[PDB]
Amino acid sequence: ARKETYSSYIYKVLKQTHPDTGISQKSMSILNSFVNDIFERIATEASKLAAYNKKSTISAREIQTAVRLILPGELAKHAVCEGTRAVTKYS
Amino acid sequence: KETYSSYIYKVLKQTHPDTGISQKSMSILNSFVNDIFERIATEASKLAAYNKKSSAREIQTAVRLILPGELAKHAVSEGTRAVTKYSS
Amino acid sequence: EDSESDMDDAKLDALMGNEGEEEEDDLAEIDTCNIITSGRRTRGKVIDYKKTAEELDKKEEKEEDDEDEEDDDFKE
Amino acid sequence: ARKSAPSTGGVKKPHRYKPGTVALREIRRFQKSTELLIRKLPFQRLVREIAQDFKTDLRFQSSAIGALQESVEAYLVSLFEDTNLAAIHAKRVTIMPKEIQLARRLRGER
Amino acid sequence: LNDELVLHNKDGFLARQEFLQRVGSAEDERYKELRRQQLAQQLQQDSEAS
Amino acid sequence: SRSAKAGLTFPVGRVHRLLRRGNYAQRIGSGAPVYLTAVLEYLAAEILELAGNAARDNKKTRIIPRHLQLAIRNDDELNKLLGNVTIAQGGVLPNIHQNLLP
Amino acid sequence: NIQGITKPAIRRLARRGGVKRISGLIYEEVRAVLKSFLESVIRDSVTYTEHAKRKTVTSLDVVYALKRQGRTLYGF
Amino acid sequence: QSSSARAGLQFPVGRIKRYLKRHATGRTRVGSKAAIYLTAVLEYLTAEVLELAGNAAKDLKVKRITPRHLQLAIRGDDELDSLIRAT
Repeated sequence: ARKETYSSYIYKVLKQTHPDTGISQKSMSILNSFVNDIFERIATEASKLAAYNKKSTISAREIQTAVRLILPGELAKHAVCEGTRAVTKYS
Repeated sequence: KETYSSYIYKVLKQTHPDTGISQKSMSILNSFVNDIFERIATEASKLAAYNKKSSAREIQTAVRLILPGELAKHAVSEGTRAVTKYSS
Repeated sequence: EDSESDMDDAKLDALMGNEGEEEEDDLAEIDTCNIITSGRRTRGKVIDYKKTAEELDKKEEKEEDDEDEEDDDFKE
Repeated sequence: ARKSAPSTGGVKKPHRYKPGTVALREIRRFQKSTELLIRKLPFQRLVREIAQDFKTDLRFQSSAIGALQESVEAYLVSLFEDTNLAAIHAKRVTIMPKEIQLARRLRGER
Repeated sequence: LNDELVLHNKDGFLARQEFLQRVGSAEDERYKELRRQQLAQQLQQDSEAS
Repeated sequence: SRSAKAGLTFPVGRVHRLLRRGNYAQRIGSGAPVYLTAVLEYLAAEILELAGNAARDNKKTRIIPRHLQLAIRNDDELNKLLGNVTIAQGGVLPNIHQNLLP
Repeated sequence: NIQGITKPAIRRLARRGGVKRISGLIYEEVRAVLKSFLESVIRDSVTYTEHAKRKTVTSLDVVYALKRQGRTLYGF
Repeated sequence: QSSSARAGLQFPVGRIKRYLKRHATGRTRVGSKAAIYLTAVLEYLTAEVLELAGNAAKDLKVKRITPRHLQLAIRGDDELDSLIRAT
């Protein structure tokens, strides 16, 4: 069959950050598992929060609020910084 | 606003008909019902996420996964009774 | 197999934005929360080699080289 | 007798009770208690005095303040049980910060 | 007895009371300044020593 | 309605509608709309029996929430399957140590 | 307000907690930790009060905060 | 052009859109901007951890990122340790 994962994309991100260094096998497995866990937690929190707000208007604000309420200040604030810049560049 | 008040009263008359109720107990029992239901459903969905899936067996196996066997056997028996009655 | 995945991503990048009443964020959005400190992309910091670890825990050949060799270097 | 009274006063008499038995009877009477104990109005006063720092005009509801009171009141009691068990595990029937810190570092504060 | 009223009310009870309210607002703002400095120090120490 | 067809006291049509609105997965077998309802009735029935005997213990016809707490805290299995919930109108079961009392 | 839970209130809470003798230098740290817990829960409550920027806090907000805080509560 | 290229980033949005549509709850659905923001956040965190692990490997003079370097970077940034304990 076929499998889908973030090998090439994470490698590209690292090359942008550290071109000389790569990613090893189990280190990639660890990173992929952690990023999947983070995505699933954010998605579940956004879904249950939107259900709590009794409105079917799920914006980037749902993911933003999730990021605030599941992750400490530093990483969340920097992520929202870069996400705001990326969104206003796309928009 | 479909609540379980009528169902709760029915199960009260079934178990201890002579026993009365408070004015806040029904909220506690309704919370028990729906929160147990949603957590069991979430565990069932997370278990079925790995297996390719695009009923009675899934609910029964989710119940048997985590919920204690002392209750799981009764749950399986009553679920089989319910599905047979539905098919009847 | 990355080409078909990228094509599927590009195709799906347009279906999700027209799934009903969305009108995302009212075409506006709050700026960098608190203060702007993300830098360009990262912090640009490193770590040391010596007892700096013993300074770090006070501030708060993996699985053998055969397994270090076992983990194949990823090729895009 | 301070002043005019039902004949001769002083009927209170020296009737001091030694501790231990009094402590046992008061804890026995307190255990059966099931309702709220601390005053609720100072509680809402303090919780509103510590809410405007985030923002003012937040407003509140009786259900809210009641739920926070229930959450804070039903959580520190288990802490009290753990501290008492850690205390009488050692030869210290009284409570000192040592066993409460012990409980903090075994209940996973982080 | 009219002119003395307006020569006395220029700096009377109400003016002095309002001035005391001004100084109270000033010292409350100073307390706010102290609070923000202290909390900022707490945030700095939360990452400079942990 | 649905209860008569299923032969079960607790309604399942509303419960099944809630489950369908949940959309927990792409494959949602609809052949057992009352399975979760069945298990919840069984659990609540045993809980009600425990609460009823506890209330009859202290000549209390009406179930005080303290009786409910005692019923849900007197069994090893019940406290094992959930023990992290603080119920309103608390009060732990009486206990004493061999050192505090003679 | 620092002196919300006063000395007799903390004393009777401790007696309800089944302690033989309560020393006179134990309530300060307990007050500190419960104030920290209260600050955490009110911070969470004000966060989800702005989930839809609702201008009022209700039992739903605090039960949300407590149910994701790990210390689940019941009676409702 | 491609929406991912339009955002000026590396992470692709479509994968997160597909994996997030699973989290739809009947009448409740999710939007594309939420997925774009999630991709931005994921790219940021992966870039941060990759930079930290690459610097740690450069300290070890290793051209390949090691999970021990990942955990050392997590330990150094206490926010990451608190997050991984929370999640």
